[PDB]
Amino acid sequence: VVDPFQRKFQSIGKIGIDYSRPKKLATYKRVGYSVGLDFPNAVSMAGHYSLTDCTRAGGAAKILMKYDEYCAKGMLQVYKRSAVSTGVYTTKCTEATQPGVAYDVRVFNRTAAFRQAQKPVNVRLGEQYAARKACVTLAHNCSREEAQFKNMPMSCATFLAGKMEAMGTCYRTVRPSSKAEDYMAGSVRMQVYQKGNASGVYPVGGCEDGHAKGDADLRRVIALASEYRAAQQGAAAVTGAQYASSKMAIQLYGHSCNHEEGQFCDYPAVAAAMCRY
Amino acid sequence: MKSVITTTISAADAAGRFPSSSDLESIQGNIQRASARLEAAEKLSGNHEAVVKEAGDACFAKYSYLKNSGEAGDSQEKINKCYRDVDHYMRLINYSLVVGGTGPLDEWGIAGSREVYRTLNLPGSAYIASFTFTRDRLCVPRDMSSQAGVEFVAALDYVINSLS
Amino acid sequence: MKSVITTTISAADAAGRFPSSSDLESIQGNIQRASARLEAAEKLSGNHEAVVKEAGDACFAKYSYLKNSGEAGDSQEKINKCYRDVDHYMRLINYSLVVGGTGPLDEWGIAGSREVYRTLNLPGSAYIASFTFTRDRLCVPRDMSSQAGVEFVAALDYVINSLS
Amino acid sequence: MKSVITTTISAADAAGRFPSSSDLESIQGNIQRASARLEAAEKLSGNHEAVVKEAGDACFAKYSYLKNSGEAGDSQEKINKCYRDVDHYMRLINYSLVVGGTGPLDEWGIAGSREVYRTLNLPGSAYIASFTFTRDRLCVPRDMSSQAGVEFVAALDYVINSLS
Amino acid sequence: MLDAFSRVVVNSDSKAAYVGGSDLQSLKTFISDGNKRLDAVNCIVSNASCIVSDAISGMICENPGLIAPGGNCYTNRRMAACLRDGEIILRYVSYALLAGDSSVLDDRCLNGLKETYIALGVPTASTSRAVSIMKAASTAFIMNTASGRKIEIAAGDCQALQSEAAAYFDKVGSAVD
Amino acid sequence: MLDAFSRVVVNSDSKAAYVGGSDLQSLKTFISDGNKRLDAVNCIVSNASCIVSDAISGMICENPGLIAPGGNCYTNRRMAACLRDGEIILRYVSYALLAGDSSVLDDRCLNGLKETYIALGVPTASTSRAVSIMKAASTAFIMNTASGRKIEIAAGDCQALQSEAAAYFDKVGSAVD
Amino acid sequence: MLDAFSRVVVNSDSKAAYVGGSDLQSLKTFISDGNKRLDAVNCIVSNASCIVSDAISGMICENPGLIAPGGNCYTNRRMAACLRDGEIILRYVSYALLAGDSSVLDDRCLNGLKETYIALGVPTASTSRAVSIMKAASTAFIMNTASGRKIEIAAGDCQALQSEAAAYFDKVGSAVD
Ligand SMILES: *CCC1=C(C)C(=O)N[C@H]1Cc1[nH]c(/C=C2\N=C(C[C@H]3NC(=O)C(CC)=C3C)C(C)=C2CCC(=O)O)c(CCC(=O)O)c1C
Ligand SMILES: *CCC1=C(C)C(=O)N[C@H]1Cc1[nH]c(/C=C2\N=C(C[C@H]3NC(=O)C(CC)=C3C)C(C)=C2CCC(=O)O)c(CCC(=O)O)c1C
Ligand SMILES: *[C@@H](C)C1=C(C)C(=O)N[C@H]1Cc1[nH]c(/C=C2\N=C(C[C@H]3NC(=O)C(CC)=C3C)C(C)=C2CCC(=O)O)c(CCC(=O)O)c1C
Ligand SMILES: C=CC1=C(C)[C@@H](Cc2[nH]c(/C=C3N=C(/C=C4\NC(=O)[C@H](C)[C@H]4CC)C(C)=C\3CCC(=O)O)c(CCC(=O)O)c2C)NC1=O
Ligand SMILES: C=CC1=C(C)[C@@H](Cc2[nH]c(/C=C3N=C(/C=C4\NC(=O)[C@H](C)[C@H]4CC)C(C)=C\3CCC(=O)O)c(CCC(=O)O)c2C)NC1=O
Ligand SMILES: C=CC1=C(C)[C@@H](Cc2[nH]c(/C=C3N=C(/C=C4\NC(=O)[C@H](C)[C@H]4CC)C(C)=C\3CCC(=O)O)c(CCC(=O)O)c2C)NC1=O
Ligand SMILES: C=CC1=C(C)[C@@H](Cc2[nH]c(/C=C3N=C(/C=C4\NC(=O)[C@H](C)[C@H]4CC)C(C)=C\3CCC(=O)O)c(CCC(=O)O)c2C)NC1=O
Ligand SMILES: C=CC1=C(C)[C@@H](Cc2[nH]c(/C=C3N=C(/C=C4\NC(=O)[C@H](C)[C@H]4CC)C(C)=C\3CCC(=O)O)c(CCC(=O)O)c2C)NC1=O
Ligand SMILES: C=CC1=C(C)[C@@H](Cc2[nH]c(/C=C3N=C(/C=C4\NC(=O)[C@H](C)[C@H]4CC)C(C)=C\3CCC(=O)O)c(CCC(=O)O)c2C)NC1=O
Ligand SMILES: C=CC1=C(C)[C@@H](Cc2[nH]c(/C=C3N=C(/C=C4\NC(=O)[C@H](C)[C@H]4CC)C(C)=C\3CCC(=O)O)c(CCC(=O)O)c2C)NC1=O
Ligand SMILES: C=CC1=C(C)[C@@H](Cc2[nH]c(/C=C3N=C(/C=C4\NC(=O)[C@H](C)[C@H]4CC)C(C)=C\3CCC(=O)O)c(CCC(=O)O)c2C)NC1=O
Ligand SMILES: CCC1=C(C)/C(=C\C2=NC(=C\c3[nH]c(C[C@H]4NC(=O)C(C)=C4CC)c(C)c3CCC(=O)O)/C(CCC(=O)O)=C2C)NC1=O
Ligand SMILES: CCC1=C(C)[C@@H](CC2=N/C(=C\c3[nH]c(C[C@@H]4NC(=O)C(C)=C4CC)c(C)c3CCC(=O)O)C(CCC(=O)O)=C2C)NC1=O
Ligand SMILES: CCC1=C(C)[C@@H](CC2=N/C(=C\c3[nH]c(C[C@@H]4NC(=O)C(C)=C4CC)c(C)c3CCC(=O)O)C(CCC(=O)O)=C2C)NC1=O
Repeated sequence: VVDPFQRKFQSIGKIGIDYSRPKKLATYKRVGYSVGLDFPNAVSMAGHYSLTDCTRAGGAAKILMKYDEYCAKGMLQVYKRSAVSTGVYTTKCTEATQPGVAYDVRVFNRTAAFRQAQKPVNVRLGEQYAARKACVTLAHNCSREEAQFKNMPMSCATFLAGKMEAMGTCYRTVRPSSKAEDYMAGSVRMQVYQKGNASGVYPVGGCEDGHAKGDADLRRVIALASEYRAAQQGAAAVTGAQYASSKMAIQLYGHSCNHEEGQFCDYPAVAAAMCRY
Repeated sequence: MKSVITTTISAADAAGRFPSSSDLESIQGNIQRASARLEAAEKLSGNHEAVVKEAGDACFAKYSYLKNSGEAGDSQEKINKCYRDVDHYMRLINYSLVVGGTGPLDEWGIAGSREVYRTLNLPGSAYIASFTFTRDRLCVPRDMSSQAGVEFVAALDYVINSLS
Repeated sequence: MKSVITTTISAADAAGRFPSSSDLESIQGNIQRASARLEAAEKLSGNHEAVVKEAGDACFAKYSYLKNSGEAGDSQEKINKCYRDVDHYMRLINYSLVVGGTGPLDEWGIAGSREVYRTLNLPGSAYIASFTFTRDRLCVPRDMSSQAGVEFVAALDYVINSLS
Repeated sequence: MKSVITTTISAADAAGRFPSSSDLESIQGNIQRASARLEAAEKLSGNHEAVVKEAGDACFAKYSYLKNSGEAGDSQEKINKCYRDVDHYMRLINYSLVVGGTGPLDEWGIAGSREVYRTLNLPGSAYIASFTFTRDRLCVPRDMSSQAGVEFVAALDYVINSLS
Repeated sequence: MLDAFSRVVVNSDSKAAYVGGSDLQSLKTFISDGNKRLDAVNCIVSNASCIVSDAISGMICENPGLIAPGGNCYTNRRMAACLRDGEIILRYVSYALLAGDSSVLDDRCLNGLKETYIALGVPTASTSRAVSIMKAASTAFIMNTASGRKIEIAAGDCQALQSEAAAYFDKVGSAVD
Repeated sequence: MLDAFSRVVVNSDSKAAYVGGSDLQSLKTFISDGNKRLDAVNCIVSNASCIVSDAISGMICENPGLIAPGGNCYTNRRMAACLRDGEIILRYVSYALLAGDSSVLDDRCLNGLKETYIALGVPTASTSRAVSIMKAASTAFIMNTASGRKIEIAAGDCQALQSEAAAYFDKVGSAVD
Repeated sequence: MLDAFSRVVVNSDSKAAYVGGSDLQSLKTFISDGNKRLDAVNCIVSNASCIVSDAISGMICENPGLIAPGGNCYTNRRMAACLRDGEIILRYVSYALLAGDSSVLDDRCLNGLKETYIALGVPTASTSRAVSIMKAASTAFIMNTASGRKIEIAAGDCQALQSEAAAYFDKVGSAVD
């Protein structure tokens, strides 16, 4: 009636109507529900899946990949409600100074997600287990959550990034108040990136200011603009960001160790450098 | 505050653009709806006292157990407080009514009200009895213009649907 | 697309609120400015051919060196490319004019046009000669209604001020 | 669930260490406090029925306006629901009491209860009248052992101090 | 995210021509309609909380297996997740009412909801029943024939609009199954 | 971010009383003014690019030490930063024109600009000179007395409004120094 | 993460009733056991690193293709990742010993391990061999019959516990294959 192709891609009916011989368990694992994903718009959801498969129709686990996508986009919405709470956009989500910038922002973010997918398997496994372990530590004994982190690879990564955004505990949203916290904070960040890559050769993804020619300068300009908006913030915002960054980086990176617990509570911008993710 | 021109200027600021014709049409709708809800604001500043008085009197007319000696409002000072609270609510309806939008009301009255009212043993159903009393006593032609009255209805309903 | 109702719905959607009275007045201003813009859209779909023809003819009337045999537009096929590109521009002005705002025009015409025009040795000042020719040949009462005319002026100016 | 051994194993898992003597002493205190809590669990599984019956009867003995025809509990099915709701609560006090900690109670009973109770016009003071009735009817020597009784008191107080 | 306007514009862009006079006439039916839609959205968004509560309470009323232990409504956590889901559904429907096109509802909410409920074990029949109750309650409010609250509006014909809203809820109810 | 409405409201909230007819009367002057402000903002936002180009080019023209080596405009990088700064300033000025209150200009652009330029060694006198040129160009467009481009608009009185826009430029120029 | 206690509670919650006497009696066997499990965990957690060293060294000894070039254990980096994997395996096994239920081991470590080793090309039979040697070494330390280290304990029967720990290692070894 239909085709050989399309009947591979379709679906499966019921045992009473669509097929007589009672189908087995393997045929639900192999054909089943077939949906390929959208092209993903963030580095946090970029390296976890296939996106598509021309000439293959998987089933029953594509339910799970689809479910992780929808839970993960449900994650981003809420952590963006945090920056736009009163229905008026705060300075957190400005996304440009000049008129033509935002499209170039979109393209840089997009190809950064494609380069996040190009980096090899061992590295991405490393980041999956690291982020999984990190979400379990932020789960706070909630059992429902712990099931839903052991299974979800995307929801973990946007859970971490998302919470680092909405808490404001970022490296770029916190400005140190001294020259000692400048040098300490700088040194901490350097040591994090050196712990990531001891090869001495830049690794696909990572920082990557340059994709096409004339990117690097816009990167410099968007960076400085975000530094100026980071500078203009209120008292309330600053103090909340410092408490948040101190606590959060303690809960993730200070394990009843009075030295680092002290040097987090002492200087919060070092903690905000310790937040990473 | 959440309003028309602050949403559009906030969106142009978040986008990083010059304010195009879209924001101009938004503030066009603001300056066209304005006169109605400012008339409603004038009359609310007219007779807020009788609004609060009938609101609280009908509020304890429904819920008598509050002046019993468990529940909170069982002293003259706290009935003065219940009345004081409802006066703040009508003043916020006047403020957000002047502004346009729910921003003045939302950030002063609604945000964080759940922990305070839940903490201090305050039932929401008493407030809802007050507001629905005012909304049923409202009027179509006699005091106000009908159109502006609809604006008033909206704001009051927003309060109810932000409360429970 | 950037427009009135998509900015308000987008703002409510990002915030996660039900649509308050502020968005209602914004779409009220949309429905009030709408007829003026739509009529201008009708006339643009009317006589776009002569618009493009006078636009390009006056564009090469200002810049003759383009049909010299260095610079780009020096063959009949590329002067054809001139007229189709200006035709694209007027069609995007029609689109954005109908939508309301600059969203249709900006995302199709403006976004990344700088790399293409800068790469393929295309001068922007020739386009601006075309658009300013049309903007000076425009009219107050004779072809259009004054009000609607203003909306057209805005769109055309936007292109110029997005181009150089 | 939040408990002794899950806090310690969760802390060792988040830290990435072998389980040292500190967790061993924690589970030592678990296996030493265990008998007092378990005995209380036995007696709660003994007479939960009369606990719920006296709890709800004294709950509407205090608050009569609930069976009036405004407020919620004015129908036989919803008084059945108030009774079942308190039976769920005593069952969660038995579960948490057997586990050790408030983890079973917190993730089933408390988490998300604010939206539900605030939504469905449910006053907390009726629950608190029920639980404080049970806590005042409790006993020192006659039904239970004193020390285990204190455990019961703590869990019930936790429910009250997680409610309002 | 596309309104009426952007839908007409996209279709004319695929057709690669100017919008023209004819499409604009259907858009003049939209603009000429206008404050009917405004007052309608105001009606649904006014009584929104009450709709969500009644629809979900009705859904529990038809089968008490949900509140039975092991049912998906059995706990305070699951009940709250239930109510926020009803709320967000109603929210996007109202967004689609001002927009005039279902694009915001198709993109922002519909795209991957089925698979999500399938993977969480949410009974889809019961969800379409709740979407149906919100449909009936929302149409009754939008026509101002609601049995408890009946407010002053200048009279007229508003059936068209009710059919539009019914179309959006049938899109969600068809999507969740 | 506060418009003239929110300014009324905030002042009455500090006073802790109702809105009332006096403040509302001044607000009816604002609303009753209306399209003069609309058309004004349309004029400045239309010719914005050209204002920024002319103003900054004039600023370089009065003292060529900026383009001299060791001057702050000596490179394409510093010239670019210069151009974007003039553009952002004009952007926020137009925002303060739609708002009717300088709250958005005080919070989003003015808050920490002096400290910034002093930390970067930008000569403040040259910036106030460019803000002055943008002032004159913007008032000339807003009164439609621009000597190149003169578009048809209803003729009335628009002096008040010119004084408002001059107030905003004087606020920026007073702030940078 | 569910211990013995939470297993009893979850099973009684699926049964939807009170915990009951029968389950509490088995729980009194657990709690009444107690410091035998404490001393057992103390034994395995004491000699843990040395168990991991011996078991991985034996695993390389049975088939020298691991250390042969192109084998998984070739080079220092792979050998270090090998040693930390054996260490983390034993760590979660000891967590399952204090917990009394394998929920921590099923959720935190086992959930997606076979797929991971298949994606990395880790030979699963060699991992099951390593888990088997850790099983026998851990049972020999847990019964204090180890031929190198024999510490003083009050004597009695630890046989029941040893079956539990062997059940957890058989869960890991069955899971990796
Ligand atoms: C965290 C990512 C990272 C690590 C680790 C590292 O060692 N350095 C970066 C990547 C990196 N970036 C460049 C090159 C340039 N990066 C910029 C952007 C910055 N310059 C600015 O002025 C500002 C705003 C204040 C920013 C954000 C620029 C402009 C360049 C030079 C561009 C060019 O045309 O060459 C490099 C290469 C240089 C190097 O560090 O060896 C690397 C590795
Ligand atoms: C508080 C919200 C509200 C106001 C105010 C009001 O006037 N009525 C409601 C909204 C409303 N609800 C319906 C329709 C139905 N509502 C239910 C749910 C109830 N029916 C039950 O048996 C139970 C459990 C005992 C509940 C909670 C049902 C089943 C319907 C009819 C569904 C159908 O298929 O038609 C309406 C529309 C009817 C009307 O009142 O005009 C409204 C406005
Ligand atoms: C910050 C987290 C934000 C919150 C909160 C929010 O509601 N939205 C964010 C800020 C925001 N962004 C825009 C406008 C644009 N943002 C763009 C960037 C994205 N577009 C892309 O294609 C990609 C790569 C896949 C990214 C990262 C672009 C482009 C725009 C539109 C630019 C334009 O010229 O208009 C806005 C305004 C739109 C709105 O949401 O109302 C806001 C508030
Ligand atoms: C951000 C960008 C981004 C991408 C571009 C993809 C790229 C990508 N594809 C796969 C994975 C895959 N990609 C394909 C696709 C193919 N099937 C074929 O018949 C064709 C040769 C080809 C389509 C043209 C298949 C079949 C797999 C699974 C391979 C397998 O498991 O054997 C994987 C490994 C993870 C997974 O299984 O999903 C990745 C990273 N993922 C991303 O995150
Ligand atoms: C004692 C037990 C106990 C729990 C079980 C939790 C349950 C819980 N989670 C959240 C709150 C939250 N929980 C999640 C978790 C999720 N992110 C997703 O992508 C998934 C759908 C899901 C993990 C599987 C998120 C994202 C929030 C914040 C939601 C938001 O602010 O938008 C809140 C509100 C308070 C807060 O913000 O922390 C509560 C009570 N809390 C407790 O006290
Ligand atoms: C300016 C302030 C400042 C700090 C406060 C530190 C904080 C810090 N510590 C580490 C890194 C580290 N810190 C510790 C310390 C710990 N060992 C334990 O047994 C305890 C839990 C804890 C001591 C109480 C260890 C062991 C590492 C290395 C972790 C590893 O590589 O596994 C790193 C990553 C870079 C590195 O490897 O050095 C950083 C940024 N660094 C700074 O620049
Ligand atoms: C800007 C807006 C704004 C409001 C709306 C109020 C809301 C509000 N009310 C109270 C506080 C109070 N509000 C009431 C009112 C009540 N008495 C009852 O019998 C009824 C249930 C109810 C009136 C309908 C009472 C009694 C208190 C004191 C409660 C107590 O101390 O027990 C408090 C705590 C501070 C205080 O004690 O005053 C606040 C923030 N305050 C504000 O700033
Ligand atoms: C949707 C909107 C839209 C536009 C506005 C155009 C814009 C545009 N024009 C060209 C491309 C071109 N455009 C022109 C036009 C010019 N000839 C001259 O003498 C004048 C300077 C100028 C007319 C006024 C020419 C000649 C080319 C080809 C350039 C070349 O190949 O050298 C290209 C590259 C692709 C191509 O070769 O067609 C694009 C994107 N295209 C679009 O999709
Ligand atoms: C796991 C724990 C757990 C609980 C503790 C309950 C809590 C709870 N109660 C109700 C729901 C309800 N609970 C009550 C109870 C009350 N009647 C009154 O007169 C008193 C104020 C109060 C008893 C003291 C009533 C009447 C309803 C129905 C409310 C309504 O539909 O109007 C609901 C909504 C679903 C439903 O209708 O059943 C929930 C989640 N459910 C759970 O799953
Ligand atoms: C900013 C907020 C905002 C609103 C909420 C609306 C409110 C609104 N509705 C109408 C006007 C109207 N509103 C309705 C609506 C209906 N009548 C029925 O009997 C049905 C119950 C209901 C279906 C939706 C009708 C029929 C009219 C009159 C017909 C018309 O004007 O098209 C008018 C015209 C002026 C007047 O009547 O005085 C206005 C302003 N407009 C706005 O600007
Ligand atoms: C905080 C740390 C901590 C520990 C490490 C344990 C240590 C510990 N073990 C026992 C006691 C004991 N420990 C063992 C253990 C065994 N005997 C064998 O022959 C086997 C080799 C081995 C299997 C595990 C036995 C058999 C007893 C005695 C029986 C019993 O008390 O149940 C006792 C009882 C008191 C005593 O003996 O003086 C204590 C405190 N408890 C703790 O609180
Ligand atoms: C829900 C997430 C959220 C986000 C992503 C947010 C703001 C936000 N940060 C953004 C950017 C952005 N934010 C970060 C933050 C960051 N850097 C860190 O080291 C850590 C730990 C971070 C997380 C807080 C980076 C790396 C970027 C990419 C660099 C860049 O694009 O400039 C963007 C995109 C546009 C922009 O540059 O402003 C946005 C819109 N506000 C939020 O609430
Ligand atoms: C030789 C180095 C040099 C320059 C460069 C100019 C720059 C310049 N433009 C001015 C001012 C100025 N500039 C313009 C904008 C400009 N005019 C237009 O009609 C159009 C279309 C424009 C952009 C293309 C306007 C509209 C004014 C206001 C005066 C007027 O009415 O023209 C002023 C007067 C400043 C003041 O009033 O304090 C100066 C100095 N002058 C110089 O000496
Ligand atoms: C040549 C390649 C090679 C190896 C490497 C070993 C590895 C090895 N150790 C074993 C088993 C084993 N290993 C140890 C641990 C070890 N012994 C101690 O006394 C101390 C202090 C230790 C760490 C330093 C113990 C305690 C046992 C149990 C047997 C015993 O009682 O010694 C077993 C028996 C496995 C079984 O029972 O199934 C093997 C195969 N064997 C090999 O053929």
